[PDB]
Amino acid sequence: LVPEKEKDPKYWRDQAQETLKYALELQKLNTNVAKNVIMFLGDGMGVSTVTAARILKGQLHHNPGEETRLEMDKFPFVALSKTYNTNAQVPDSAGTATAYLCGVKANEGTVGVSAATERSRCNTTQGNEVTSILRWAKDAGKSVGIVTTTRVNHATPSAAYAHSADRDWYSDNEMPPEALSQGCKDIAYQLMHNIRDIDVIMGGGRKYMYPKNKTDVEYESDEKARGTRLDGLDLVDTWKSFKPRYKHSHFIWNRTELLTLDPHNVDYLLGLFEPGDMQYELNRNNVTDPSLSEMVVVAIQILRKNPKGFFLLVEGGRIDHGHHEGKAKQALHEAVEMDRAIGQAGSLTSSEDTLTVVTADHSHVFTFGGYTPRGNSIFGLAPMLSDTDKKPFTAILYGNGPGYKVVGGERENVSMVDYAHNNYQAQSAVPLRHETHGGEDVAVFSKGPMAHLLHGVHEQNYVPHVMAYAACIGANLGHCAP
Amino acid sequence: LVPEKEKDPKYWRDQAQETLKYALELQKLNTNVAKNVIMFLGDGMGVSTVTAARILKGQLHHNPGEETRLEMDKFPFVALSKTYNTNAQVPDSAGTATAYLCGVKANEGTVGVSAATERSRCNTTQGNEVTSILRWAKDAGKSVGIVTTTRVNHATPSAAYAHSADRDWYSDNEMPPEALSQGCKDIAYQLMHNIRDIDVIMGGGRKYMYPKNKTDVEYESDEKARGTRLDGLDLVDTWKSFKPRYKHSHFIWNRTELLTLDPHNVDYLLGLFEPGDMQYELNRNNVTDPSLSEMVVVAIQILRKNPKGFFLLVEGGRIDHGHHEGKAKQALHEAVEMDRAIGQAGSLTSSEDTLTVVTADHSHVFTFGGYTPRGNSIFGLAPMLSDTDKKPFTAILYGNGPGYKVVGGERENVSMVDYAHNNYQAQSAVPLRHETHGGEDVAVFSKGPMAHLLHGVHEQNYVPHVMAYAACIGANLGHCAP
Ligand SMILES: *[C@@H]1O[C@H](CO[C@@H]2O[C@@H](C)[C@@H](O)[C@@H](O)[C@@H]2O)[C@@H](O[C@@H]2O[C@H](CO)[C@@H](O[C@@H]3O[C@H](CO)[C@@H](O)[C@H](O[C@H]4O[C@H](CO)[C@@H](O)[C@H](O)[C@@H]4O)[C@@H]3O)[C@H](O)[C@H]2NC(C)=O)[C@H](O)[C@H]1NC(C)=O
Ligand SMILES: *[C@@H]1O[C@H](CO[C@@H]2O[C@@H](C)[C@@H](O)[C@@H](O)[C@@H]2O)[C@@H](O[C@@H]2O[C@H](CO)[C@@H](O[C@@H]3O[C@H](CO)[C@@H](O)[C@H](O[C@H]4O[C@H](CO)[C@@H](O)[C@H](O)[C@@H]4O)[C@@H]3O)[C@H](O)[C@H]2NC(C)=O)[C@H](O)[C@H]1NC(C)=O
Ligand SMILES: *[C@@H]1O[C@H](CO)[C@@H](O[C@@H]2O[C@H](CO)[C@@H](O[C@@H]3O[C@H](CO)[C@@H](O)[C@H](O)[C@@H]3O)[C@H](O)[C@H]2NC(C)=O)[C@H](O)[C@H]1NC(C)=O
Ligand SMILES: *[C@@H]1O[C@H](CO)[C@@H](O[C@@H]2O[C@H](CO)[C@@H](O[C@@H]3O[C@H](CO)[C@@H](O)[C@H](O)[C@@H]3O)[C@H](O)[C@H]2NC(C)=O)[C@H](O)[C@H]1NC(C)=O
Ligand SMILES: *[C@@H]1O[C@H](CO)[C@@H](O[C@@H]2O[C@H](CO)[C@@H](O)[C@H](O)[C@H]2NC(C)=O)[C@H](O)[C@H]1NC(C)=O
Ligand SMILES: *[C@@H]1O[C@H](CO)[C@@H](O[C@@H]2O[C@H](CO)[C@@H](O)[C@H](O)[C@H]2NC(C)=O)[C@H](O)[C@H]1NC(C)=O
Ligand SMILES: *[C@@H]1O[C@H](CO)[C@@H](O[C@@H]2O[C@H](CO)[C@@H](O)[C@H](O)[C@H]2NC(C)=O)[C@H](O)[C@H]1NC(C)=O
Ligand SMILES: *[C@@H]1O[C@H](CO)[C@@H](O[C@@H]2O[C@H](CO)[C@@H](O)[C@H](O)[C@H]2NC(C)=O)[C@H](O)[C@H]1NC(C)=O
Ligand SMILES: *[C@@H]1O[C@H](CO[C@@H]2O[C@@H](C)[C@@H](O)[C@@H](O)[C@@H]2O)[C@@H](O)[C@H](O)[C@H]1NC(C)=O
Ligand SMILES: *[C@@H]1O[C@H](CO[C@@H]2O[C@@H](C)[C@@H](O)[C@@H](O)[C@@H]2O)[C@@H](O)[C@H](O)[C@H]1NC(C)=O
Ligand SMILES: COc1ccc(OC)c(S(=O)(=O)Nc2cnc3ccccc3c2)c1
Ligand SMILES: COc1ccc(OC)c(S(=O)(=O)Nc2cnc3ccccc3c2)c1
Ligand SMILES: [Ca+2]
Ligand SMILES: [Ca+2]
Ligand SMILES: [Mg+2]
Ligand SMILES: [Mg+2]
Ligand SMILES: [Zn+2]
Ligand SMILES: [Zn+2]
Ligand SMILES: [Zn+2]
Ligand SMILES: [Zn+2]
Repeated sequence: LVPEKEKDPKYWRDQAQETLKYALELQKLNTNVAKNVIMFLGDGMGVSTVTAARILKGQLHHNPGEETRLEMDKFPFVALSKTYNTNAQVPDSAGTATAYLCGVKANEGTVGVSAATERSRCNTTQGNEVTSILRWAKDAGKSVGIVTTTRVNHATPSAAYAHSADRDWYSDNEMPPEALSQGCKDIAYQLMHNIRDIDVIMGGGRKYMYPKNKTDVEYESDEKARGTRLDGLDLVDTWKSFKPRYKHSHFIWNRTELLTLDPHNVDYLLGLFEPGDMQYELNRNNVTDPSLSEMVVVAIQILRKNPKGFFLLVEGGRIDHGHHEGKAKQALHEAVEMDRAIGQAGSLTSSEDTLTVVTADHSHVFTFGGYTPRGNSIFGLAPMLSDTDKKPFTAILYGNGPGYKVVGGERENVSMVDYAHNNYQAQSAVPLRHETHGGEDVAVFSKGPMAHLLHGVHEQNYVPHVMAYAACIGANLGHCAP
Repeated sequence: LVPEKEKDPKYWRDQAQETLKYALELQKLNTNVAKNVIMFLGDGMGVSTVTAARILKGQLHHNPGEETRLEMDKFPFVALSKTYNTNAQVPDSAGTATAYLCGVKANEGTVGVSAATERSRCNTTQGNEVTSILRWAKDAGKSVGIVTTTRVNHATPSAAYAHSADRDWYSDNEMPPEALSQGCKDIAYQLMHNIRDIDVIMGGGRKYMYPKNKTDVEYESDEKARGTRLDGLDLVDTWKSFKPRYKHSHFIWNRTELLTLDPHNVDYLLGLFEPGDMQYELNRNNVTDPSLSEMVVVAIQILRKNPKGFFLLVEGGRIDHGHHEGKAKQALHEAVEMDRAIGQAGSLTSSEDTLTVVTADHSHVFTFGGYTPRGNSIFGLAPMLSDTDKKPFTAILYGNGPGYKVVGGERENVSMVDYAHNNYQAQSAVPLRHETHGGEDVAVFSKGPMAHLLHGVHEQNYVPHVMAYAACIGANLGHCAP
C-alpha cells in the first residue's frame, strides 16, 4: 500500500510538530467546576479491542484503517487502571462496577457492598452498604440517568443503586428460600425503591418487572419472555406511583414512541425495549428497537434542563457477550457503535463545563496479529501458511473459548469456510463453552474540567473520587471552598 | 485471601483521597530544561506483559501481587502510542525503531530510511536517509550511549546510527553480491564509521567485528562463535583508532573488569559480552556476564560527567525472544529485570533536570485469564476444569506459536507435566515455529521536565519530537528562545 504522501519525511515531521504545538497549548489547564459528568463504560473493551475497533471503523469508510482516529482518541487525557477484585485475580463485572461507581473495592459477585460481605449470605448485607456517585449527585440536587444495551438489573447498571450479596438475584424467582426468609430484596425490586427519583432509565429486562406468567407485549407467543415475579408486584406501576402527580412520566418499549417524545416536556422517562438483553447491532431490527446513539441523545436532551447539571452513565454491554461467544465481529461492531454514541454526546455538550470519562471494567483474551500487510481486512487471513501443518489461519484468535475445532487430530481448514461471516468463531487454544475474561489493565480517556487529574496508573476505585471533586459533590467539597 | 485491612471502606477511601491530593499537587508543571534524556525500551512489552510482570514481581516478595507497584508505575504521566508501519499492519522491530528514534515512519525491514526505500535495494537508499535523536544530541554537544541485552547491530540499537535497506545485513557475510557491488555497507561497519564519537556502547554481537574464521576469546571450541567479516576488518581496532590519543578508551567483554573501571577516568567505553545475543536472566552466569542494572549504572556514571547533559538509550530486548519461543517465564523475568534497571537509573539521577521515558515498540499475542483467585501463581492453573474435554489448563496462553500440542486428536494433560518449568511452552491455537507479534497499542510512561506533553493518544514518531523540544536540540529550539 504505502500511500504516496507517506513517502516524504516532511509530512510526518509536520504532523508531529502540529501535535507538539497542540500539546504545548494544552498547558493552560481547565480548572472550572464540572456542572455535568458523563461516564462511558465499555464492558470488556480492552486495549486490543480498542485498536481493532479503530481499524474496523477506518476500513468501514474504505481507508487503510490504521491512521483513523476514534472519537475517544480525541480526548485530551489518558490514564491506565488496574481492575482486580479483592477476591479474584481476574475480575468480575460486579466487583469492578462497585469499585468504579462507589469508590471501594469489593468481592466478585456482590453489588454495592464492601469486602466484608460473603456471596450468597444475606446477613452480611446489613451494615456493609456503600453508596454510589449517582446517589451523591442526586443528593447534590442534580439529575441522574442510566442507559445501557443490557438488562437494567445487570451487574454494571445495578452497581449504582442496589446493595445485594448475589448478582444472580435479578428477581425473587431466582432467590433461594433462605435468602427470601432472611429479608433480602432482589435487584429489580431495589431499582424502584432505593432511589425513587431517577429521571432517565433505559435498557432491557422487561420480564423481571411483571407478575409471573404474564405474556409479553412484544412476543406474545414467546414462552421464554413471560414475567417472573413471584410476589405479584407490577414494578412499572410502582415506578410511576412513586413520582409527583404534577410532573410528567413516560414508559416506552419501542422505537416509534421513543422518537415522538418532546424532551422539553418530559420529566421522568422509563424505557425497556427487550425482555432480556438487547440484540446485537448487526442483528438489530431498526423498526422496533433504537440504537445506543438515539437513546444517548434523548437522555442528554431530557437531562440538560436542570439548572444544577446532571450525571449520566452509559454502558455498551454486549461487547462482553460478543467476546464470550467468541464472535469478534459482533464485539467490534458494538465498540464502533459505542464510539458513535460518544461522538454524538460530545456534539451535544460543551467541554468548558462538562467532564467526560470513557473507560472499561476489564479485558478479554482476544488477540490479533500474524504480520498482516497494511490495509488488510481485520477479519482476513494471515499472509502465509502455517509452517507446521501447511494450513491457513486468521489474524484474530482467542486464548480459550468455543472456537476450538479439531476434527480427528487435525485442525480446521478455514479455506473451506466463510471466515468473514457475522457469527464466525475464531479458533482458540483450549475448548470452553465460553471464553474467559482477561487480567490486564484498561485505558481511561478524559476530557473536560479538571480532567488532568487522571494522569497515570491508578486503582479503579480512584476513578469516581476525582469526578466528585470536579463536580463539588460527595465527601470532598474543596474545589468550591472559598 | 482478602486481607483483613481490605474489608474496610475507609481504607480504600483514604487511599483514593491521598492519590487525589498528589494529583492536585501535580498541577504545578515542570517547565525546566531537560539537561539529560533517558529512553527505556521494552521489546514486545505489551500492556498484558506489564500487568503480568507486576504480578510476578509482587509475588517474588511473597505478596498477593496485584497491589504491587512497579517502578515505571511511579512515573507521573502516561500515554498511548500506535505502532503501525507504513508497509505492514502488524509492525516489525525496524520500522518502529525508525519511527520512535528518528521521528519518521518507514517500511518494515529497513533502518534509518524513509518510506521511499525498498527492502533489499541499495540504489534506493541514497537520498532517503533520516538522522536520529542521538545524532541531534551529539551535534548539540552532549554525550550519548547505547545499552542493550541483544546484539548491538540489532534492529533497535541500529536504528539510531545506521541507514540500511535490509535489517539482515549484520555484516558483509550476510550481504548478497549485488548489494556489495552497488556500494552497501553493513550495519556493523556503519556502527564504527557513521558516528565516531559515541561514548558508551554495550551489548552483544562480538562475532560480527572480527575477520572470518577467527576463534572467539570466550568459547574457543565453539565453531558457531567465530568471526564472519569477509573484508578482513578488525572493527574493534577501528573503533579505538577513531578516538583522540589524549583520551581514555576501554574495551571489555566480561564482568570482572566491568566493575573494576573508574567512571571518573574513562571517556569512551565499548563492551561486547556475548558472541550473539546475551543469555536470558534465568540462564545468566553471574560470574562472567553482567546484568542490565550494572551496565545501566556504569553507563550513567560515565555519561553524567559532561557539563551539557547526555542522552542514553536502554533496551531490554530478550522479552521479544522469550515471547517468540512461547516461554512466558523468561519474558516476565526479563521485564522484571528491566524494571529493576529503571529503578536504579531513577535512583542515580534527579527529576528536576532529567526527562525519562519508558515505552515499547510493539506487542505480542500473550494472554492470561481463567478467573483465578487472588494471589494465584502467575504460572499456575485455572481453578476449574474444561467443561468440554474435562481436562485442566493454565491461566497463560498464546494465540499462536510452538506451544501447540495435540497428540492423536486429544490435547494435553498439563497435570502430567511440569507447567511451572523455566522452559515450559503454554498451549496455543495454531502451531507455528515462532509466535507472531501483536497489533495493539503500547503504553508510554514519562517523568521529568515537560513530561506532561505526552498526554493522550499519539503516533509513535511523535515520541522523539517532544523530547528534543524538552532538551532544546534538533529542528525546534523554541524552549530556550529568549
Ligand atoms: C485446505 O484447503 C485448501 C483450499 O480449500 C479450498 O477452498 C474452498 C473455498 C473450497 O474451494 C474447498 O473445496 C477447497 O478445498 C486445499 O487446497 C486444495 O488442494 C488440493 C490438493 O490437496 C487441490 O486439488 C486440486 O485437484 C485438481 C488436480 O487435478 C485440480 O482441480 C486443482 O488444480 C487446479 O486448482 C483449481 C481448482 O479450482 C484450478 O482453478 C487451478 O487452475 C488449478 O489447475 C488442484 O490440484 C485443490 O485445488 C486446492 N483447492 C484450492 C487451492 O482452492 C488444501 O489442500 C487443504 N489443505 C490441507 C493441508 O489439507
Ligand atoms: C489427566 O490427568 C489427570 C492427572 O494426572 C496425574 O497427575 C500427574 C502429576 C501424574 O501423576 C500422572 O501420572 C497422573 O495421571 C488424571 O487423573 C487421574 O485419573 C485417574 C482416573 O480417574 C485416576 O485413577 C486412579 O486409579 C486408581 C483406582 O481408584 C487409584 O490409584 C486412584 O485413586 C487415588 O488417586 C490418587 C492417587 O495418587 C490419590 O488421591 C489416592 O491414592 C487415591 O486412592 C485413581 O482413581 C488417577 O489417580 C488420577 N490421577 C490424579 C493425580 O489425580 C486424569 O484422568 C487425566 N484426564 C483425562 C481426561 O485423561
Ligand atoms: C410502538 O409503541 C406504540 C405505543 O405503545 C404502539 O401503539 C399502540 O398500538 C396499540 C395497538 O394498535 C394501540 O392499542 C389500541 O388502542 C386503541 C384504544 O386505545 C384501539 O385502537 C385498540 O382497542 C387498541 O387498544 C395503542 O393504543 C397504541 N399506543 C399508543 C400510545 O398510541 C405501536 O403499535 C408500537 N409500534 C410497533 C411497530 O411496535
Ligand atoms: C575477565 O576478563 C579479564 C580481562 O581480559 C581476564 O583477565 C585476563 O586474562 C588473560 C588470560 O589469562 C591475561 O592474559 C595473560 O596475561 C599475562 C601476561 O600479561 C600472562 O598470564 C599470559 O601470557 C596472558 O597474556 C590478561 O592479562 C588478563 N587481564 C588483562 C587486563 O589483560 C579474566 O581472566 C576474565 N575472567 C573470566 C572469569 O573470564
Ligand atoms: C447468618 O445467618 C445464618 C442463618 O442461616 C447463620 O448460619 C448459622 O449460624 C450459626 C452461628 O454460627 C452456626 O452455628 C450454624 O451452623 C449456621 N448454619 C449454617 C447453615 O451455616 C450464620 O452463621 C449467620 N452469620 C452470622 C455472621 O451471624
Ligand atoms: C434497517 O435494517 C434493514 C434490514 O436489514 C436494512 O435493509 C438492508 O439494507 C442493506 C444496506 O443497504 C441492504 O444491503 C439489504 O439488502 C437491506 N435488506 C432489506 C431486506 O431490504 C436497512 O438498510 C436498515 N436501515 C437503516 C437506516 O440502517
Ligand atoms: C536499483 O538497482 C536494481 C538492480 O540491482 C534495478 O533493478 C531493475 O530491474 C532489473 C532486476 O533484475 C535490473 O536488471 C534492471 O537493470 C533494473 N532497472 C530497471 C529500469 O528495471 C533497479 O531499477 C534500480 N533502481 C533504480 C531507481 O535505479
Ligand atoms: C549466581 O548464579 C548461581 C548459580 O545459579 C547462584 O547460586 C545458586 O543460587 C540458587 C538460587 O538462590 C541457589 O538455590 C543455589 O543453591 C545456589 N548455588 C548453586 C551451586 O546453584 C547464585 O546465587 C547467583 N548469584 C547471585 C548474586 O545472584
Ligand atoms: C404458568 O403456567 C404454566 C403452564 O400452565 C398453563 O400454561 C401457560 C402457558 C399459561 O397459560 C398458564 O397460565 C397456564 O396455567 C405452569 O406450569 C406454571 O405453574 C404457571 N405459573 C404460575 C405462577 O401460575
Ligand atoms: C573457514 O574455515 C573452514 C574450516 O576450517 C576449520 O576452522 C578454521 C578456523 C581452522 O581451525 C581450520 O584448521 C579448521 O579446519 C574452511 O573450510 C573455510 O574455507 C574457511 N573459510 C574462509 C573464508 O577462510
Ligand atoms: C463470570 O463472568 C461472567 C460475567 C458476565 C457474563 O455474561 C452475563 C458471563 S457469561 O459468558 O457466562 N454469560 C453469557 C454467555 N454467553 C452469551 C451469549 C449471548 C448473549 C449473552 C451471553 C451471556 C460471565
Ligand atoms: C519478523 O519479526 C521478527 C522480529 C524479530 C525477531 O527476532 C530476531 C523475529 S524471530 O522470532 O523470527 N527471531 C527469533 C526467534 N526465536 C528465538 C529464540 C531464542 C532466541 C532468539 C530468537 C529469535 C521475528
Ligand atoms: Ca424490542
Ligand atoms: Ca560472556
Ligand atoms: Mg455489563
Ligand atoms: Mg529489539
Ligand atoms: Zn464485565
Ligand atoms: Zn463477562
Ligand atoms: Zn520488537
Ligand atoms: Zn520480534
